[PDB]
Amino acid sequence: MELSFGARAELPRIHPVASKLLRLMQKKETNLCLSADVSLARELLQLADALGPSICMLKTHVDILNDFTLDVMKELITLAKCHEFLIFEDRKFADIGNTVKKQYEGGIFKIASWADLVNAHVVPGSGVVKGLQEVGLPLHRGCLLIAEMSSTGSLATGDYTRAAVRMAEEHSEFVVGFISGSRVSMKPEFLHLTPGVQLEAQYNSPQEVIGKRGSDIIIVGRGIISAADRLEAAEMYRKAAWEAYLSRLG
Amino acid sequence: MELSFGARAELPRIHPVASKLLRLMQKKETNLCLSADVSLARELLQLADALGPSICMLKTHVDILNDFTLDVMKELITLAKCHEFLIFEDRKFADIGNTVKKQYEGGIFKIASWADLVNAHVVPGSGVVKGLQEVGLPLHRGCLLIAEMSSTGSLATGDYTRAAVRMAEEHSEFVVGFISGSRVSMKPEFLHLTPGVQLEQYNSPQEVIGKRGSDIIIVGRGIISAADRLEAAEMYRKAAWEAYLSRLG
Ligand SMILES: Nc1ccn([C@@H]2O[C@H](COP(=O)(O)O)[C@@H](O)[C@H]2O)c(=O)n1
Ligand SMILES: Nc1ccn([C@@H]2O[C@H](COP(=O)(O)O)[C@@H](O)[C@H]2O)c(=O)n1
Repeated sequence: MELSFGARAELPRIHPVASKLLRLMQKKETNLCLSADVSLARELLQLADALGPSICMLKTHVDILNDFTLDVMKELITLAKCHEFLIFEDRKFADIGNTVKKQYEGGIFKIASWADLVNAHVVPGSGVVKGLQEVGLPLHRGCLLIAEMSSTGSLATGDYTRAAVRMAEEHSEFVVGFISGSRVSMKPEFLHLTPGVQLEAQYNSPQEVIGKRGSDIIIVGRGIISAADRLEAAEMYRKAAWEAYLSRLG
Repeated sequence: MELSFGARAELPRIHPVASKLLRLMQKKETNLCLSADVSLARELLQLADALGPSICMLKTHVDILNDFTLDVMKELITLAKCHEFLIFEDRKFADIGNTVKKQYEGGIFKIASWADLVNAHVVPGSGVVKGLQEVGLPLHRGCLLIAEMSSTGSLATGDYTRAAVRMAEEHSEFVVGFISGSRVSMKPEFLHLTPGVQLEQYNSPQEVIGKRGSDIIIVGRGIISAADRLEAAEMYRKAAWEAYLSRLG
């Protein structure tokens, strides 16, 4: 029952952020999330500008930017709007209660003011999502739950993954999908994003990740960022990921 | 076979940061960590100065400080040195590889430059600690592993906790203890810090330290939301300390 990204964006219970994301994916023929693992704002903004047309999402780590300012994120928003991609702050929230709300809304970074998407760990319980949602729902933001992990020694068991899915379903007004290695929910309203993606050779190809394992979006860092021609690199990954998606439809 | 903090500070295999902490705990008669959950630097520094003598450790969330600058952390270090407490940045690191290293060492906060201790989740595997250690070892820092959650719906099963302990042992050069609700390791070189503490899921200091074997209580609102924060801090210090004395025998 595979539906296109475009049709999934029209589902009755789709979250507005997921619908926005699915629509630009279909329009631009990209299911590539760029992991912009850089330490200087100038390089972040030049990557966002040049690769913006190739990507559906730019994943940031604002807490490694040596020259972070809110004006930097203002300029990033302008690029996200112009090129049509979402901003995903890969903050991996894990606290609960009023702390996690302030970590999302306040402090120096004011993440919720500029990030369309954030992610959260589910190990402490739904308290992480609940705290974030007290901020994010008012702001029409979305959250991704880290449901699986392939790093060596990961402790996310089958039960851990099931709990993450159930948490997503109970908080579907804020949770819009998962970080995982494969499809973990059969509900088409949720997005699946997968890191550990390589064309060349523990990582897997887009065909494996998007085609066989049913994920929606590939997260790619060094395979693009460390290349000389980052644009051609992004395009290689975009074409691979998109053609894996198309072959899944039939 | 229950040892004093002072005796544990001298154990052959003790980490230098743990030894420093255990020594000042014994000296000052405190096993209280203040959770300084405040959003302005003025309140942070006024609490650190006033409660410094009563605490072994000040737990910070630098990323909720609306007026963070490095000069604020310079003032905090000055107070930590003067009153003799460690700074524990409760960052709950969870990323791996070069990203965690930059999150610990770099960015705006430069955590490793001022935090004696940080904590880390173990769910992604040992990559979190390995990455932190590449920064933290050179800087003589220490790390705490979150071995038990203590929150509703926690997913940390028995096997998860055991894995956290095994990971701490394999990384004893950098990992100095655990965040947990009770003693998770019988090795006295490791420290146990327990959150969720109130005199009245909260547990009492006498339950946490006396019966559950933990070393340090982490207390936020029980102190910070009281009118007289200094008297509240002294109440928690004496409860936790007397609980620790009662188990030595
Ligand atoms: N097995 C993996 C591999 C990469 N990643 C993440 O994917 C992003 C991109 O990593 P690369 O530079 O390896 O492509 C990083 O945030 C990295 O931590 C992951 O979470 N799990
Ligand atoms: N049951 C609890 C209670 C508090 N805590 C921790 O204690 C801090 C808040 O403490 P207070 O409830 O004392 O204000 C947070 O860092 C939180 O993570 C916990 O981990 N589990």
